[PDB]
Amino acid sequence: PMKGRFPIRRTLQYLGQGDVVFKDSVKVMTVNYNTHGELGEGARKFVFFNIPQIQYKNPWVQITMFKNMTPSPFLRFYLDSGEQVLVDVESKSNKEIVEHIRKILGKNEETLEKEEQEKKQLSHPAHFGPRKYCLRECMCEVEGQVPCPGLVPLPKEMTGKYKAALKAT
Amino acid sequence: MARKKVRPRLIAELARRVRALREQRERPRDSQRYALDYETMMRPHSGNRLPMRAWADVRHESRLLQLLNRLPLFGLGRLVTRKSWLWQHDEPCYWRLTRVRPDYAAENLDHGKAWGILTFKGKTESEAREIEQVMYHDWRLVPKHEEEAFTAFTLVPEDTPLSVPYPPLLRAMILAQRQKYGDTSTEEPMLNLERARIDPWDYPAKLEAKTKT
Amino acid sequence: ATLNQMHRLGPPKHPPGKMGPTAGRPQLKGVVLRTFIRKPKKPNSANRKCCRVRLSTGREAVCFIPGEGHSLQEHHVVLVQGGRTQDLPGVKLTVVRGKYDCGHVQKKK
Amino acid sequence: RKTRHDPPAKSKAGRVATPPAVDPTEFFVLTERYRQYRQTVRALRLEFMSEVRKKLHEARAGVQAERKAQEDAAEHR
Amino acid sequence: SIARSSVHAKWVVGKVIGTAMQKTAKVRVTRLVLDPYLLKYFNKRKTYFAHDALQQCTVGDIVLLKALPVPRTKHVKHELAEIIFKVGQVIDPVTGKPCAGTTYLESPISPE
Amino acid sequence: RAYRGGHLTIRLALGGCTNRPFYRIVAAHSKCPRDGRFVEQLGSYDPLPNSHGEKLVALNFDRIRHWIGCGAHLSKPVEKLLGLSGFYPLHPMMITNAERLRRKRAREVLLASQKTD
Amino acid sequence: KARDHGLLRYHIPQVEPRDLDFSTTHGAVSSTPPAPTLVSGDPWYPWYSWKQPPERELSRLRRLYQGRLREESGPPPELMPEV
RNA sequence: ACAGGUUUGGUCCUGGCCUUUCUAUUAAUUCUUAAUAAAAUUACACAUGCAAGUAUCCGCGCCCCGGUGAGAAUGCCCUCCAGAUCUUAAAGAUCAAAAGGAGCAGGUAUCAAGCACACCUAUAACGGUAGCUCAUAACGCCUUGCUCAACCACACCCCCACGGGAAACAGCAGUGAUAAAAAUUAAGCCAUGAACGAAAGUUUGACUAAGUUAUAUUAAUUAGAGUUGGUAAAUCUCGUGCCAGCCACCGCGGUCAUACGAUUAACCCAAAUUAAUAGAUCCACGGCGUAAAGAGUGUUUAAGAAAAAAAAUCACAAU
Ligand SMILES: [K+]
Ligand SMILES: [K+]
Ligand SMILES: [Mg+2]
Ligand SMILES: [Mg+2]
Ligand SMILES: [Mg+2]
Ligand SMILES: [Mg+2]
Ligand SMILES: [Mg+2]
Ligand SMILES: [Mg+2]
Ligand SMILES: [Mg+2]
Ligand SMILES: [Mg+2]
Ligand SMILES: [Mg+2]
Ligand SMILES: [Mg+2]
Ligand SMILES: [Mg+2]
Ligand SMILES: [Mg+2]
Ligand SMILES: [Mg+2]
Ligand SMILES: [Mg+2]
Ligand SMILES: [Mg+2]
Ligand SMILES: [Mg+2]
Ligand SMILES: [Mg+2]
Ligand SMILES: [Mg+2]
Ligand SMILES: [Mg+2]
Ligand SMILES: [Mg+2]
Ligand SMILES: [Mg+2]
Ligand SMILES: [Mg+2]
Ligand SMILES: [Mg+2]
Ligand SMILES: [Mg+2]
Ligand SMILES: [Mg+2]
Ligand SMILES: [Mg+2]
Ligand SMILES: [Mg+2]
Ligand SMILES: [Mg+2]
Ligand SMILES: [Mg+2]
Ligand SMILES: [Mg+2]
Ligand SMILES: [Mg+2]
Ligand SMILES: [Mg+2]
Ligand SMILES: [Mg+2]
Ligand SMILES: [Mg+2]
Ligand SMILES: [Mg+2]
Ligand SMILES: [Mg+2]
Ligand SMILES: [Mg+2]
Ligand SMILES: [Mg+2]
Ligand SMILES: [Mg+2]
Ligand SMILES: [Mg+2]
Ligand SMILES: [Mg+2]
Ligand SMILES: [Mg+2]
Repeated sequence: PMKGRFPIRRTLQYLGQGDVVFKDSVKVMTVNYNTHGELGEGARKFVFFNIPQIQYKNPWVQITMFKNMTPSPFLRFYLDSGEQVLVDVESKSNKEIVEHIRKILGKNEETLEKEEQEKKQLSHPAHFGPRKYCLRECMCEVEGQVPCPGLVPLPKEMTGKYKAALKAT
Repeated sequence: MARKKVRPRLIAELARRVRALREQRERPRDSQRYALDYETMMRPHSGNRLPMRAWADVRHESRLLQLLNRLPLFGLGRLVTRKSWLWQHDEPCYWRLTRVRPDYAAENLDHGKAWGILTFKGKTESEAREIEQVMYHDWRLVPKHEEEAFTAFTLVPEDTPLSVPYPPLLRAMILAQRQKYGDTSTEEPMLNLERARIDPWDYPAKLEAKTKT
Repeated sequence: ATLNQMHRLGPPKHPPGKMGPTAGRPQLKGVVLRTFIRKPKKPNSANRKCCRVRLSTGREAVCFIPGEGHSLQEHHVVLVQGGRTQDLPGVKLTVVRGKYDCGHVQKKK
Repeated sequence: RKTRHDPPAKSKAGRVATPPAVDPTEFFVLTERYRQYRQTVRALRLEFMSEVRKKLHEARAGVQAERKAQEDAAEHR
Repeated sequence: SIARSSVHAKWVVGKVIGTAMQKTAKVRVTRLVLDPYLLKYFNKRKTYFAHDALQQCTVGDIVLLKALPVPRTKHVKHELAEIIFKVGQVIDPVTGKPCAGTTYLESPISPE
Repeated sequence: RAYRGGHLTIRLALGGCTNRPFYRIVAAHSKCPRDGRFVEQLGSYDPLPNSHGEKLVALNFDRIRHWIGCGAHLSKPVEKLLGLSGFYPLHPMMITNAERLRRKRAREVLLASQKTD
Repeated sequence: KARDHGLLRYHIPQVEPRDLDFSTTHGAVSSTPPAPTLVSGDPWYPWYSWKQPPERELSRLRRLYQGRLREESGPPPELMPEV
């Protein structure tokens, strides 16, 4: 990327390196911030940097911006059970908010690592099929077993053409 | 699934009503549906040919209604047996008829649906069930003076084992799990062959379905 | 073209290719209607042996006979390829020698 | 494979079936084996059926499930 | 306790477009969508119908919507829940004081 | 595909090239094709002996009893295959075929010796 | 082939041990107690062996399958000789 | 793309076309054998044989498998899922209609407005309000199966099929017509799969094992094709004389041709070689004084930017 102020924030690595995963009960995040004043530096930098990372990890969570409606920047979270979480940011920096958000509503490290651990067992190594879903495609790709007749031609005694010839004779 | 260009098809619903209306109005009668030619063994209505294992019983026996028409009230409260049970089962098996309604289409009145009470191997049920396999040419009728001879039954207790050993590999896993969890008892596992009682294949099944319980 | 304009117009996608004189089919069968001679444009001057045939799709187009010498007459069956002759404007088909009623070039004897 | 509405063939329109011969001694023993074999498999089928009920019940309202539900609720407050 | 819904959106926040119809407000929901080519997020606008029983909707409000357990028609599938920001009458959720943009209408440090 | 009825069944699905069969123990709707869509693949069954003279069989035992528990039917060969492993008792048709082999072999031995004398 | 005989050098990654805990205590690898039917030599199930049916049942089957009957056979041989 | 050929007397810049790489079909020339994979003109009309039976009568099953890509921008992913069936301790599971939407989804705006496409009350009437979709593409038109363990759709035609036209191979093999497109009117239920029976078992052109074809890959038993001005590996002697002819782009031939045709020699692939048509790939995160490009001007709506600082002008010929 050439255009833009910070082209690095528009690459797949930057979108994927942000680790903030909301719980299944989080649906709506509303961010209000001001375009003037030194107090809103943390809020504006949070919108300019971290929000793309947050949305990429939570595709199903609505994120809506509102500019210059409240003198004090804040973040509002709407849960599934109607619960409202209000986060107040007036001097916290860009980094602080992400750490604060990750603790009130983010998922725990043990929960994330066990979630993908249970995902691994779906692609069981012992199965056969297409390359996109299974490792091997046939039993001939295992050393020791009878190889595919395409690569190594089979002995005549095992070919069905020879088997039928002797039965009819 | 849906799209913004859905066309309201009407002929498909129209055909469904007429087809349903036609079959109800033209429902074949039991007399013409089960009429059989006794030489070619071919069904004039369905075009089906009976298997050779059933040829002998057709010409040497009569169906239920053929032996039931010549009775005062179509034999209510009578006992009816079947040749299939008589040949294979030494124990008496019979039906106690509750109600019967033949069809008027037949000129000889040799067809109809009947209900009754089931008595299999001396075991009597407490509910009425519609009689299955009525059209089969194997039924017989017991006499009045022989009614109590067949009704009398000698109860013989069952000698089948109530427990059998597990299959070998599945037996090993049972031992392996309890040993792993700390249960070190060496009692041999057994299988409760009590809930797996199987009725013999000749036992007639319930024609009526089962509603939610 | 700024970011918003690029987003609105979407990525550029190559248009599909335009069908050629043979309507996308590799080879076509035609019937000879008339045999004549066409002349090229300068600085190349000669007498090119061409023919006019009606293809199996019903259209009538001008074709060219490669090689030296031919025995094609009216109402003959030939097979046409999709090549083009650079010297002759308009001509965009060539008869493939050796099929149906046109044979290979005859060696001098 | 044929469909419901197509007519059947002409050559094979007279025959219906031809059951094979029955060995008396062999058939009775084979029938006896099946009666016990079906009984044994049915008990295993019901035993596996009860196992599935136990597994599903523990996943829904097991003790560990209540611990998990209370833990997240306690953390949220 | 079966009061679920089949829609993918349970709670959404959008801006009111118009209140022309009877006891129903047409709102516009905004979400961020990633453009595959530019890897940049742009807003995608969708229109939703919400049932307002008290006729409390003024054009320009920001309204939270709650999924309706049973649709009332082919379009009205959401019910209004609360008025997050009344137009022109915005109270700061933190200090609970009236405000007009950046300047506080009433000073929060003056209880009396 | 939307089928009218059908029952869940554990069966063998063919695979591999000609003269080299290879069966996959799969569990799919009975009305779907033999190599068609399936619910879960359980194991494998190599029909040809390897250099060690072994015919490899793979079984997903905890999953196999799960599908049987929920009412899945078994075909003829999988019952014979499970019976050999010991998960199920020997199929009655497996024993009868064995007995027929002995009687045919006994007839073969007598017939050869009778001609010899 | 040369790399298989060690005549040529190639990278060999360091590989962790296959298992986490090395225990032979489990019954999958350790010998399980014999079954009561295994030590006795009796077949695992009563119906695995061949039993002579009662003559009454044989007569019933002959009547039912009369005409299409086949020659009956006795008990199978215990051991099959080799040709 | 590691780029190459080509504008001009000549240089630089800008900008097209074409070469070099890989896959498929047909055709030309050529051809020895074996194995495996694949088999493809046509939703045009079809001779004949076969493709669904099983079973002590009831019953169950009978495009399910298989076949095709005609139709529809159809759709993909996803929420919910009645109902049918299987198992059983009546609550578990397999397939999932209808309906619904976070997002994604061919070309065309010279298709810019569609014309009832909304909602309230209670009724499931009546009455009341005058709204709904759309330049982020509504409404139209054209082309098209697909995002592939597979999915969606059609089963002679009239989207459907009471009816009517009319008398059905888009099941295997085969035939007519048509197209540049060319497999056997064959064997068996031994395996596996499906249907039925309690069961031995039966049926099965699905399939299994074969027949046919350089269409692909391999091994070997097999040798011909193309090219030799430049890009681009490689030639001499004759004939011909802007003639006959050649070329993928630039070009050659006008009595001394390494470019035409033949000969000698060489080069490059090889049971294949070359040609033809499609496809993979390929344009701009680049540009707008002189090159195609800042629209004759200003304000405003939709929309978007603000983030540090700071900013109401002014002798004179506005109207
Ligand atoms: K160039
Ligand atoms: K078979
Ligand atoms: Mg029938
Ligand atoms: Mg050419
Ligand atoms: Mg040129
Ligand atoms: Mg020829
Ligand atoms: Mg020919
Ligand atoms: Mg195959
Ligand atoms: Mg120039
Ligand atoms: Mg020049
Ligand atoms: Mg050919
Ligand atoms: Mg071959
Ligand atoms: Mg029966
Ligand atoms: Mg298909
Ligand atoms: Mg086509
Ligand atoms: Mg089409
Ligand atoms: Mg259309
Ligand atoms: Mg559905
Ligand atoms: Mg349901
Ligand atoms: Mg249910
Ligand atoms: Mg025009
Ligand atoms: Mg139709
Ligand atoms: Mg048909
Ligand atoms: Mg055909
Ligand atoms: Mg047809
Ligand atoms: Mg023909
Ligand atoms: Mg072909
Ligand atoms: Mg031919
Ligand atoms: Mg022939
Ligand atoms: Mg046959
Ligand atoms: Mg046979
Ligand atoms: Mg069979
Ligand atoms: Mg069965
Ligand atoms: Mg073959
Ligand atoms: Mg040559
Ligand atoms: Mg040449
Ligand atoms: Mg000369
Ligand atoms: Mg050249
Ligand atoms: Mg030459
Ligand atoms: Mg210009
Ligand atoms: Mg310019
Ligand atoms: Mg301008
Ligand atoms: Mg302007
Ligand atoms: Mg504005």
